[PDB]
Amino acid sequence: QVQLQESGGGLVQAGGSLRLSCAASGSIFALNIMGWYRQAPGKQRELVAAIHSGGTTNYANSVKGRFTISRDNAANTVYLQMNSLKPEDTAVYYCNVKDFGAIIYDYDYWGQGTQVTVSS
Amino acid sequence: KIIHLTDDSFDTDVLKADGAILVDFWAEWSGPSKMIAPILDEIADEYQGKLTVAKLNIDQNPGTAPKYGIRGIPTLLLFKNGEVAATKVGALSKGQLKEFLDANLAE
Amino acid sequence: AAKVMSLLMALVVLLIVAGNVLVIAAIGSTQRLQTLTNLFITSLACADLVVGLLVVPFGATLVVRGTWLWGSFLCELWTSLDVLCVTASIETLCVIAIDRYLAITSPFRYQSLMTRARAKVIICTVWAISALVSFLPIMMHWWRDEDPQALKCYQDPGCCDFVTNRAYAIASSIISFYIPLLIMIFVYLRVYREAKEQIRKIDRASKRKTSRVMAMKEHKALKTLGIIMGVFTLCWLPFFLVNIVNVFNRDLVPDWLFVAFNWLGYANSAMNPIIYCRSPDFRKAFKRLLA
Ligand SMILES: CCCCCCCCCC(=O)N(CCO)C[C@@H](O)[C@@H](O)[C@@H](O)[C@@H](O)CO
Ligand SMILES: CC(C)(C)NC[C@H](O)c1ccc(O)c(CO)c1
Ligand code: NA
Repeated sequence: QVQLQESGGGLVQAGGSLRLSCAASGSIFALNIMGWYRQAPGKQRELVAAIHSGGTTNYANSVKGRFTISRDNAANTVYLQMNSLKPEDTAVYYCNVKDFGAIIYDYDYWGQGTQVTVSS
Repeated sequence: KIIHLTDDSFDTDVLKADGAILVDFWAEWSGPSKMIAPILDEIADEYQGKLTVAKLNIDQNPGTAPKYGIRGIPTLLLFKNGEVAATKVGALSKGQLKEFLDANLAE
Repeated sequence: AAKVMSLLMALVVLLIVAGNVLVIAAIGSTQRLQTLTNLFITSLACADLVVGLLVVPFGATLVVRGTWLWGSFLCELWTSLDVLCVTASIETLCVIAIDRYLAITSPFRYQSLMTRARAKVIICTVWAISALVSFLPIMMHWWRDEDPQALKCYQDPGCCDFVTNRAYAIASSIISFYIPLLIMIFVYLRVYREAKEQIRKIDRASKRKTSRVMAMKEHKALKTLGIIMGVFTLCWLPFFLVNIVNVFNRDLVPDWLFVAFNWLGYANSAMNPIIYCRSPDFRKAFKRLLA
């Protein structure tokens, strides 16, 4: 069974820093996207950052330049280094794996979520 | 179970005859014409009711074979209500012949 | 045999129409299924549906009766409709291969590059090409051989053999089948190649700690890739080989076999729903659509 284990979140002062990490245990097809989404209170879930198995990345505008996503070359583990945090960034952050092993369609795996709260 | 045809009995035994008739045009000289003889014996038992095996010796009765345009031997002419429905030419195994008969008989 | 041959054709049409109706239904009736890829699937399913409704049935009769009962005009229109729908089907499989290859290997580039309006042009292009290889030649008689025996079947309204000249059978085969088959090989090969090179970068990462092996996901992806290329190739390669053979030594291959292989190709149109619509979202829609 595939499972996504989220860590690194919590409480932090504005202008500070956090480093999320999501360790995907289980069979994942070599070609995939590991990503981070978030959902601020009473809003819709949005993309924060994502990285293909290839090495290509894709960020939201809100976080561009501040946050940087990377992955462990060995294991299926993805890190979001969040610098210059603002109260706006406060949300439940969800790890995501888009698996391409069916070819015609993609399969989705979501993490349970991990709270990030940035106070001013 | 096999009808052993002549030139004269051919009209009554094959053209007037009820249901399917499988005619073997064989000769005593031809080695290929004999190789199917023991296979046709088995087919006459195994396809009782469905088909009637018939044989005509071209050494004995040379007058029948020209009419249907028989070039080589053995040639197996399957007959249905006074007409040739399907044809096969050359020697065969039992399994090759069953597929020909299976396909042709069940319409 | 001719008892069972006729019953077999019936369910072929049943499987095609059912399957492709079920797909088109599912896509039109579900917000979640209206993705970019499934836009190309919708094109495919339309082609295969017209194969099931009009192309195969009229063709089924020509085998049963042994003659064409609907006169020279409908012979040529049905022939066009056949070539059109086969060309659209196969060329659309080829577009799907490309699409999936991009969305698997360059997903972020692909999202910006491939808009919905760009997809529509690609789709419309495919049908324009399909029309211009079928309807334009066939209705305008560009396909016709100069032979006397060929000219007998053109004048007989009971005869609806598809005897073409050299040029058309070469061009029509290349455009409807061979170019698409090459693209589909090239493209799906670069999916295999990309996935293998990616596993190399994972073993290089380990500093000689692990060597990776094909897991559940990798065997399943290879099976899928095989089904896609296998079924398509099985279904259409025999017919399209033989179609090029007849352009040289027409006596070599029998007419009953030439037709038998054209039926194998029609059968692909029943297979495509099964191959290309297995997504969890399709599975949900299909159960909702069957009350
Ligand atoms: C929107 C994209 C529009 C592109 C339209 C061009 C279609 C490709 C050209 C073409 O149709 N053919 C290749 C040209 O040979 C095939 C046949 O038209 C032609 O081969 C036959 O007419 C002759 O073989 C018979 O005399
Ligand atoms: C012969 C018949 C029944 C009209 N089928 C044609 C066949 O499906 C076909 C389809 C597309 C093609 O490009 C060709 C080759 O001219 C043939
Ligand atoms: Na005609």
